[PDB]
Formats: sequence, C-alpha cells, structure tokens
Amino acid sequence: ALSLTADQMVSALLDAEPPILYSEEASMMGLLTNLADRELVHMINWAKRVPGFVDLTLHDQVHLLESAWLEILMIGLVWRSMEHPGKLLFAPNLLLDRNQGKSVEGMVEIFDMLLATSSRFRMMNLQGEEFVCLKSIILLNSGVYTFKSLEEKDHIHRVLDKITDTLIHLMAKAGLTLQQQHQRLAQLLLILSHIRHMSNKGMEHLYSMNVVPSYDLLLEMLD
Amino acid sequence: LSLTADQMVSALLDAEPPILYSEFSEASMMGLLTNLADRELVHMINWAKRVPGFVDLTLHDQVHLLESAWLEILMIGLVWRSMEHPGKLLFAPNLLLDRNQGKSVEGMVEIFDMLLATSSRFRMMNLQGEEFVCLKSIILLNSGVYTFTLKSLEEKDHIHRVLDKITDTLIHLMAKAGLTLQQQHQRLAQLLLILSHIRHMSNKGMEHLYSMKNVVPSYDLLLEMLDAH
Ligand SMILES: CCN1CC(Oc2ccc([C@@H]3c4ccc(O)cc4CC4(CC4)N3C(=O)c3ccccc3)cc2)C1
Ligand SMILES: CCN1CC(Oc2ccc([C@@H]3c4ccc(O)cc4CC4(CC4)N3C(=O)c3ccccc3)cc2)C1
Repeated sequence: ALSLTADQMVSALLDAEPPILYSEEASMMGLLTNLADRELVHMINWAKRVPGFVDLTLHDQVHLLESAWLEILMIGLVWRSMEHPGKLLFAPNLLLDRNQGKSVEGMVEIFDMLLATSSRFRMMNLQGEEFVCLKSIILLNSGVYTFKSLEEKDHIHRVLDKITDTLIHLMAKAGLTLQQQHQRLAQLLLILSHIRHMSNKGMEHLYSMNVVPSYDLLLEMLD
Repeated sequence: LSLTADQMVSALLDAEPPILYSEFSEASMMGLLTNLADRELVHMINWAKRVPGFVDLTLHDQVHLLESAWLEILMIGLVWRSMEHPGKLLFAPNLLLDRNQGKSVEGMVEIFDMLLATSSRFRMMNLQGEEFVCLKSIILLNSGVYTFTLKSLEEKDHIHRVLDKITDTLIHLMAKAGLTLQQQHQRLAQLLLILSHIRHMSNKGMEHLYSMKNVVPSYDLLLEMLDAH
C-alpha cells in the first residue's frame, strides 16, 4: 500500500469509485433512507479498495466506517450536485431543490449547507482526482482520534500522508505554483471541517426522527 | 493582507489572550467552568478583533463568525493548556481535572476523552506555539464562512485571502524549521485535519451544554462586546 506512486494512488482511487444508484413528500424520507442503505453496501466495497484500508484490523475498519459513513454519503451527494446549482442530486431520478426540503422540520438547514458546499466545490473547480482523494481522507481520518492500536494509528497516518503527497502531485502537474499548491491543499481540507459539521447536524436530524448501521452489519458487509 | 509571514506570526502571538484562573467539589464544578468560560469569552472578543483581517468585516459577520467558532476556540485553548499534562485537562492553573472527575455529569467523560486525545495528538506532533495561534485564527475565519448579497461575496473573498495568508504563514514556519517541502505539505495536512476533530468535539460539546442548560452567548451580547464605542 505505501509503495504506490502518486499516479498509482489516483488510478486506484478512480477505479474504486462506487456506482451512482437510483431511487426506488411524506414518502420522501422513505426513498432517501432506502437509497442511503443501498449506497452503504457499495461504500463498503469502495473502502476495501482504498489503498492501506484492508491492512487494518477488521475491528478498526468497522470503526472507521462507523465514524465516516455519513460524511462520505454527503461529500458524494455534494459532488453529484456540483453542476446543478440550487439543487441536490440524490439520484439521477431524484433531483430536489431547496423548496422541497422545507416539508421536514430541521431539514432545509442541512439542505442549505449541502448546497453551499456544492457551490464551494463549483467555484474551486474541484477535479475528480481531488474528490476521490478527499473522500479517502474522510474514511481514514474521521475515526482516528477515537480509537497494536499505536501501529494502526501510525499506519493510518502513513496512508493519510501519501494522499497528501498525491494531492500535491496532482496540483503540481496541473501547473499550480508551490504557493498555490499549499493554498489549495489547505482550502480543500478546511472544507472537510464543514463536512464533519454537516454530518454532525445531519446525524442530529436523523436522530430527531435504525439511524446508524450496526457494527455487525458493517462487519458482515466487509466479508 | 499586506503582512509578511513573520508579521502575521508576531501579530497573532501579541493578540494571545491571558490565561485565566478559576474563582473542591464536583457539585460546584459546572459553576466554576461556566464562570471561567464567560470570562474567557470577553478576552476572546479582544483577541478576535486583533486577528488580521477580522475587523475589516461587518460587525454582523464578525458576530456570526464568533457564534460559530467560540466553543471551538475555547476547546483548542484548553487542549493547548493541557498539552504538557498527559491525561489531564488544565481549565485553569488552579483547576486541573482528570478523567475520573469528569464522570459526575452524564455525557461529560466522552467529550473529555475527546479533549484528552487531541491533547495527546498535539504532543505527538510537538505542536509549536506559532503553529497553535495560526490554527486558532483559521478556526475563527473558517467555521462560519460556509453559513453566511454582494457584501457577503466580498466578505468571503476577503476571508479566503486572509486564510491564504495564514496557510503561507504555516508553511513559512515549517520551512524556517528545516522541514522539506514534502514534510511541509504533510504537516500542513496533519494540522488542518485536527480542525475536523475539533469541530466534531465542539459539536457534541454544544449538544452536552444544551443537555444541561444561557447555554450560548447571545447575538446581542456578542454584538455589544464587538461593537465598541
Ligand atoms: C442505517 C442508515 N440508514 C439510516 C439511513 O440514514 C439516512 C437517511 C437519509 C439520508 C439522505 C441521503 C441519502 C443518500 C445520499 O447519497 C445522501 C443523503 C444525504 C442526507 C443528509 C444525510 N439525506 C437526507 O435525506 C437529508 C436530510 C436533511 C437535509 C438534507 C438531506 C442519509 C442517511 C441510512
Ligand atoms: C453563555 C456561555 N456560557 C459559557 C457557556 O457554558 C460553558 C460551560 C463550561 C464550559 C467548559 C470549558 C470552560 C472553559 C474553557 O477554556 C474550556 C471549556 C471546555 C468545555 C467543553 C466546553 N467545558 C466543560 O465544562 C466540559 C463539558 C464536557 C466535557 C468536557 C468539558 C464552556 C462553556 C455558556
């Protein structure tokens, strides 16, 4: 895992991308819940293809997915919605705007944060290569502060360090100056703080109404 | 936005608020911590108004940024004060608590466990003071910028330019310390990913404060201290 080149890390992450799933006012939360449940399975198979992930124990793989899964669903939604300003593309047959999110209490606040994240992506001209790097960072970093355990944390940080090398490489070969490379790297990672914030408020909203996937479910999906 | 990296560091170190003291029983613990945080918030306002570029914003946006960031800023200051005291949080020099004293309140030890892990991460990275004040200023400018008109557009462009000047400042600090370009990028990323956990901590932290209940500084109170005459 730690021997891959920057170009090979990108190629591995791109090839590992999950498919875009389809949907099957009151029934809206039923559709969105069922869509997320089916996405999670493909998320598990994506995670196993993130270089270095399967080197961790099963127990540590599950905990990483427990802490990261909602963030990953969200950043994928934000990416899907990037070229659809003012709307969220949950699925190709489920394109919702801000108005349809007002039906549920506490819903449009998260809707607006997702819309603003997608606009932020738009005006940074986020590239697919960068997006898959960002998604893998969320997987490895979201649970690292909440765990042999020293070796696992060291391994996680080594892989996080190579993704950083990979993001700098993509920026460098795009023509960015060294100053622009540091600045863009920081800009992308500060967005990860807003995604974590979005995921926290999203979880609170979910709990205000089977909220999280169980440890046994995640473990079984890992196979 | 005209400062050099050294002038940025120098200004941020000069803006650093003082370390305050608590004014022992677990029953009075929340009263002491609440009073301490309330007094820290006054000095936080003064500190924020000295962070370069912050006063260029409208008072309205200044209030909004502090509304979104004040808990994060209190928490990172706590973690910084606790860095050299493993397994303990130094709320004040006369108020140093361990994990067993955080068990008295439901849901306290979980957030407490999170703060201890961040303190240990600061130790593991040998976080420097110059890096710490840069992180704190990034928290101020970044946490509320994604949740704000033409004025609003000009504000976010200015905030991102100041955030860019701080990123340059972090890199210059590591470059002066002999780290390679690779090590500079990697440490930059490691420091900024901690901000995700600090936002996470402040989020459960806000949940725990509402679970107890004057939970948050009000908009009018923040505006009053910011809007000086
Ligand atoms: C055991 C796990 N199951 C229990 C289920 O929890 C769910 C239930 C529903 C969602 C959807 C969903 C679906 C697919 C997607 O790609 C993304 C999302 C995004 C989002 C934010 C989270 N969501 C919403 O409706 C929403 C709410 C308020 C404001 C805006 C959007 C995700 C997870 C999953
Ligand atoms: C109106 C504004 N008021 C101020 C608000 O109330 C309070 C009351 C108390 C705290 C302390 C406090 C004080 C000083 C510090 O530097 C840091 C902190 C940190 C922390 C997490 C936040 N806190 C706790 O006790 C705690 C809780 C659960 C787990 C661990 C620690 C902050 C704010 C309401």
